[PDB]
Amino acid sequence: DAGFENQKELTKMQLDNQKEIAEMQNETQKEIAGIQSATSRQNTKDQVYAQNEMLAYQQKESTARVASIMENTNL
Amino acid sequence: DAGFENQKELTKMQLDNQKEIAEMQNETQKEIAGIQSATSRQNTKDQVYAQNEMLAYQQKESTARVASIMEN
Amino acid sequence: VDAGFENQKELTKMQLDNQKEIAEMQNETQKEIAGIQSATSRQNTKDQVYAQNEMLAYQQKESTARVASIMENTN
Amino acid sequence: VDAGFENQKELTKMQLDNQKEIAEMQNETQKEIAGIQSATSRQNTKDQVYAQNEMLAYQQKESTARVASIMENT
Amino acid sequence: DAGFENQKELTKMQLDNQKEIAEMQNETQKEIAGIQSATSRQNTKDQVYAQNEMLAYQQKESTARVASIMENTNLSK
Amino acid sequence: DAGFENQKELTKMQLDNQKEIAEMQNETQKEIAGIQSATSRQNTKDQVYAQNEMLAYQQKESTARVASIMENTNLS
Amino acid sequence: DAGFENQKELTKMQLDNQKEIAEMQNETQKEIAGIQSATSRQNTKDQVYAQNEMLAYQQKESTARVASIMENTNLS
Amino acid sequence: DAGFENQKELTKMQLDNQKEIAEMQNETQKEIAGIQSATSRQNTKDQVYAQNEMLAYQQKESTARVASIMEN
Amino acid sequence: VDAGFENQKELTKMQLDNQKEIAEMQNETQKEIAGIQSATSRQNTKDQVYAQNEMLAYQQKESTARVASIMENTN
Amino acid sequence: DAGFENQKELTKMQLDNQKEIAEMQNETQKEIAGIQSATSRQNTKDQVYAQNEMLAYQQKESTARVASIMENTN
Repeated sequence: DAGFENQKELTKMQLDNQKEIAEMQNETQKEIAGIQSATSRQNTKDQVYAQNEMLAYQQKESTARVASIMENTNL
Repeated sequence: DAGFENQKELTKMQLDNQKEIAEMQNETQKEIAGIQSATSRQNTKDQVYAQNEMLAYQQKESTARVASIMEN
Repeated sequence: VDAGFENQKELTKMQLDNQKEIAEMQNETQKEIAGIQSATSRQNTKDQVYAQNEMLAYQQKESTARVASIMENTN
Repeated sequence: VDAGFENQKELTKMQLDNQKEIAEMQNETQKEIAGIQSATSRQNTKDQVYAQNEMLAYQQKESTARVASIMENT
Repeated sequence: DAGFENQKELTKMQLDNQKEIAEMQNETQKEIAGIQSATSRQNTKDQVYAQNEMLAYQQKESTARVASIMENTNLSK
Repeated sequence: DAGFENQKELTKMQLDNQKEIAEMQNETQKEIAGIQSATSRQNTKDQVYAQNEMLAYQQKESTARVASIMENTNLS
Repeated sequence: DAGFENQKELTKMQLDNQKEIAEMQNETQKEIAGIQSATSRQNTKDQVYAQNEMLAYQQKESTARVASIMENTNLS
Repeated sequence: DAGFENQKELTKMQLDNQKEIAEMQNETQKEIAGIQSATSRQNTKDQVYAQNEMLAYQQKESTARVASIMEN
Repeated sequence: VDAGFENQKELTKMQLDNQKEIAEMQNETQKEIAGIQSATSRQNTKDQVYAQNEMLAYQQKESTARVASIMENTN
Repeated sequence: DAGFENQKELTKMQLDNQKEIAEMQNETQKEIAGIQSATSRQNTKDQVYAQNEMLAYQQKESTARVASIMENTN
């Protein structure tokens, strides 16, 4: 049955091709997920930058306000 | 039956290949969901950082205000 | 009693079982991913409402104080 | 005499049953996922409106006190 | 004839199966849409509850302020 | 052509089934879009209710504030 | 061949049916896009209604405020 | 083969039909994208209208505020 | 040779060429739609931040005046 | 077998075509992701421009107020 070994060769060609295509698709999808994640992270960092830089100033000012308030309250 | 054992072999080869492809695809989908979840969680933490850090200060200032209100 | 037919039936069952097994694995994967998405969304929500919820008792107290002063200054 | 036909019929039937069962399983899976999404969305919403709803009665009473003051001074 | 009646039965089996699968999918899609709609509606009700409940209070207060303002204004015109 | 008319019959059975399936799918999609639209419209109405109900009060109060402000500046 | 022209007829029936099904799907999707668009436009109008109705009042009140501020200054 | 010529003819009919159906679907998706774009642009204009109309007024009021501020 | 094969090869090439063309048409369509979505998103964003950006210079000027005033009213 | 080598040529033609199609799809999807990313990044930059530009001003003003306040509580 040369027919059988031949058929096995053709079948394997097809299966190997399908597996290669699937692998490239999976890799593509993971790369795209990478890009989406990187973009989302960088976006979030850019968005929170100002509130994070204002933080220490707002804490300092709040504390000064409390000191003032309590001073006035006592007298 | 040699011929039937042969057809059975080819069939099994195809079925194993299809199953392997499905498994790699499923694993890919789970890894992507993992990336999306980690990204979403970290974005959320980054976003709520400042309000969480202002918490204790806003509480102390509210308390001070209450003392002042009750005085007046 | 048809050997050829029993053979065809066996091969057919192999393919159909494989297709079913693949379907089951895909469905399980989809359900697990939905579980991940759910867990993440819930934890995100908890993280977001944390500050809100923590300020609640203080805001109620301060509102009560404002009312105390308002009513005292009325009549 | 129609044995070949009854055989082809049996095979076709096996395939069709299998397809219908797979569709049924996919459909049930989608329904279950929708239930999960709905439950999560409902609970998220409850968690979000909690603070609002707890402040409500205070905001109403403070408004009423303000009104009493305004009307005295009017 | 015989082969044809046979063939027509096989064909009909496939067509009926495909139609049933399509109907099951349509019903499933509609059920899911019903769940999403009910959920969205209930979420919206929960969200607008507080502002709706503040409405009458804000209206009464605004009216009070208007009365006070207009009085304070009219006393000098 | 007997066999050919039989062929046309089987073929048309297929074509009609496919057209019926497609028609029912299209109807389903339209119904779902109708539900989504109705839901979105009602959600929107519920959300803007308070806003809209406060409108006349806010306008009246604003006009009052303007009268007050202007009276005070044409005082001093 | 007569067998040919017959086969061509069957083929044509199939192709025409596939084209018709596709066309009805396209029309369905366009109708749904039309519903989504109309719903989104009306939602947006409902949402911005209060904003837009308050606009003139906020403008007049700002103008009054500015006149007040200018009056209360002592210079120029 | 005359049979081959006929076969090639049926094939071409099928391939052309598939290409036309694909073309019609693509045109449909693009028209829908056009509708979505036009809708989103108009929604955005409607939304920012009030903002943009308050601009000149807020700018004037800020300027007056500055004149008051530096006078004390 | 095998003329039947040459025929078969031609038919197969017609089909493959067709499939590839259809795939290219779809890829190009998806890219054009991405272009439309991006241009729309960019213009929407510009329209949205217009007011913000136009108030910037006034808010900066006013803040600067406030700083100077604070310095003058500080002992 | 010449017949086998022929079938092998047809098979390979089909498989190569399928691989080329998949590659073109993958490339297209990557390109679209790139457009979406560039767009989202530029949108974000446009959005945060104003608050970033106000930052230094708000910091200086905060410092001034704090100095004033602290001097006053003494």
